[PDB]
Amino acid sequence: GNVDLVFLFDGSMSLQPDEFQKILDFMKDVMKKLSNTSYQFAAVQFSTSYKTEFDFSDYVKRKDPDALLKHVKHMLLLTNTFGAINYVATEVFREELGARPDATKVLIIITDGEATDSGNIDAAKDIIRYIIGIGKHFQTKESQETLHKFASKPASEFVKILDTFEKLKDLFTELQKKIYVI
Amino acid sequence: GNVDLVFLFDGSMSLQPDEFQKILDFMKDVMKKLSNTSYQFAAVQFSTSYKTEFDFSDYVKRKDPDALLKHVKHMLLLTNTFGAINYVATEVFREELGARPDATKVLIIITDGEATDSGNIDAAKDIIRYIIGIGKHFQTKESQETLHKFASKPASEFVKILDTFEKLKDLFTELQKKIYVIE
Ligand SMILES: [Cl-]
Ligand SMILES: [Cl-]
Ligand SMILES: [Mn+2]
Ligand SMILES: [Mn+2]
Repeated sequence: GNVDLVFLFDGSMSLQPDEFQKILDFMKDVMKKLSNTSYQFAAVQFSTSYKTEFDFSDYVKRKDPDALLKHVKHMLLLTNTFGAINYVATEVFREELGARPDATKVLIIITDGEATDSGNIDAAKDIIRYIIGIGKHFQTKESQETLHKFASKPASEFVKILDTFEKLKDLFTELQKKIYVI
Repeated sequence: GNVDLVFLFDGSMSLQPDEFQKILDFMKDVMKKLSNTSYQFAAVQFSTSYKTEFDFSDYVKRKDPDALLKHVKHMLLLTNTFGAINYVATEVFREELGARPDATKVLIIITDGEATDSGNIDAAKDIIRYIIGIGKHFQTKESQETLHKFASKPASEFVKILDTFEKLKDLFTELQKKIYVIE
């Protein structure tokens, strides 16, 4: 059926220009591969606060990813992941913003550090959540574990730990192996 | 005889990751085709500032283009072309870094926008300079003309204007047609 997918991407101070761009490129990669399908997208940048870079309606209006993400400006602040996920659940997955009531909601969270806030993401639990943790800040098993609470279960399936930003291309190569005409 | 060639590549903010990658791929194709010859290479990324990604010595120690360029990080800043060329002439073409004294010096400058700086490139005049301007920013003849000052003469020979980054593939195809075993 229809799938409404939101890319919630980290725009923290830790990110170097090329790493940030690499996060954005993975997003573009997935979009252009899934162009003209039942998939519809929205992208939200999060750091201390949040910004819907383009919503579902924007996407359908002009499906071009490079264009849709042209005005993105790296926030360079903190990593308030709990608030960010809640913002997506209540402020992005909305009909007035182009979300289809029927669609399966999917969230792809991309981050390079532990959340700088706390609370709960109860309001977003019906959304299928994937989280990609990248870089040195996720060197230890402990840091990696902290991400499980944001993603769907099992974590072995929904949580992806990447050692480098370059590995995003690797991740894209693998996700494509899972594309099928059904 | 021996040829010391430096690729001076644009790492400005305008470039999309795949566009930057195409510039890198062109460089790798040229290097691979010219492996085990009298050519030795060095690569320098320029934007607001410069970074010798690998020097002649690095190339001699390890010829693998992929390995040599694997640590390149897109700068995503300005386009100080005058400063970059001067940097190549005075900080890259040096025996200290593997350059061969009486080798023919060649520079292949690749860019997608007009220079954000000014001055002169007198320090680099004895280097055979080629320049490839790519994309939307070189739509007008006026913009293409601003690149003449950086390249050797005639411009008809040293200045290449490409409308797309995909066109770098055709350029590689063209240059290969000029490859000969010189007697
Ligand atoms: Cl951070
Ligand atoms: Cl630029
Ligand atoms: Mn961070
Ligand atoms: Mn540029």
